[PDB]
Amino acid sequence: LDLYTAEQAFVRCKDYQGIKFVKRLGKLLSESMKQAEVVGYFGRFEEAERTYLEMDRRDLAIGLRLKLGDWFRVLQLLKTGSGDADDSLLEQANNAIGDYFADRQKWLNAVQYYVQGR
Amino acid sequence: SKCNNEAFTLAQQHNKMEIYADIIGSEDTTNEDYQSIALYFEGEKRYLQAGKFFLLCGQYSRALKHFLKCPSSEDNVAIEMAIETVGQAKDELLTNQLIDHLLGENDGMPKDAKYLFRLYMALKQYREAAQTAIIIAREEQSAGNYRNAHDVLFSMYAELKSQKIKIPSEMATNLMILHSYILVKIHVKNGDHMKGARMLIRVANNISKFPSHIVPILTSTVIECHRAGLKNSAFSFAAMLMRP
Repeated sequence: LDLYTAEQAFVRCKDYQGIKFVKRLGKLLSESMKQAEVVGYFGRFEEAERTYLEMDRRDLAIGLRLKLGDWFRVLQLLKTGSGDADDSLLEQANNAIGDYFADRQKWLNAVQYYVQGR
Repeated sequence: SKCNNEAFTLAQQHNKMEIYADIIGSEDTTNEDYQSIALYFEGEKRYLQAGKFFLLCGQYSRALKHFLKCPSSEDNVAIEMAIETVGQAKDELLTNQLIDHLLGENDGMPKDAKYLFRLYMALKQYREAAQTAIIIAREEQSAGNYRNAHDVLFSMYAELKSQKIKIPSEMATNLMILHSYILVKIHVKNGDHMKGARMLIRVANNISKFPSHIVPILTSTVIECHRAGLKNSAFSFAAMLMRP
């Protein structure tokens, strides 16, 4: 988490994704927030989710799972705790899982959803 | 004077008059575990103030069970005093016994669960105090008393905050939702339809947290969303109303 040598080395690679990510990370203003961001950067999604949960942030764990497609994970997380808008979030999760099963021609599984969702 | 038992020697004398032992306790009674008053009042089956007089020093483990032995509220101040007695950080098994007693599975008529929160705060195990607060507030919210639930949850939140303790996000979310619903009534009362409509949208997005008033509140939301001009939200909420 130097964010200065990292930016220079990203410039060397001509990696604009890395430069922008480092700039966004520096704009962020908390450690263990940046640590979660960097452990998400490398693809350790389970580690990032556990990190977010340990710092008592179900919100950002939900957001990380929602940027990805792990909607079953969103249902599992929504089962515990409370959120700002959980009915809409769970309806979105159920509709998305219905789409997930229906795009694979797996009806009678998408039919299970689309009903818990509306 | 500074006597451990001389004035109470005269008070066990005076033909062991009760009034003397009732009054000496208020200002200052004795020392050395205060056992003298402990057996003085425990006599004649009077098993109530002996516990209070065992709060002086390490004689509490005897009449703490007697306090606990009552399945019903023999005295509420005695209940709080026994909660403090557990809070003396003795870490005895009678702490677990009082936890069970306040649960009331051995009783059948336990009192309000706020005493459980008080006991957990005294024991300084703040991972369970927050959970008990959440359970109590959620139960009161489900029952349909949102004002009482908000009041109790706020007071418990302030009790946890006063010790500079990291309050869990679940407690903050519950307090935020309850307070938003509380502010719905205020903002509708003064006719400010935009503020009340925003708060009603926030409530309706969690309407499952308000089970017993799912149908009424939602209706109000639509009306408010019609007044404030949030007609798209009104249409969505009314469509959600027309579920069977």
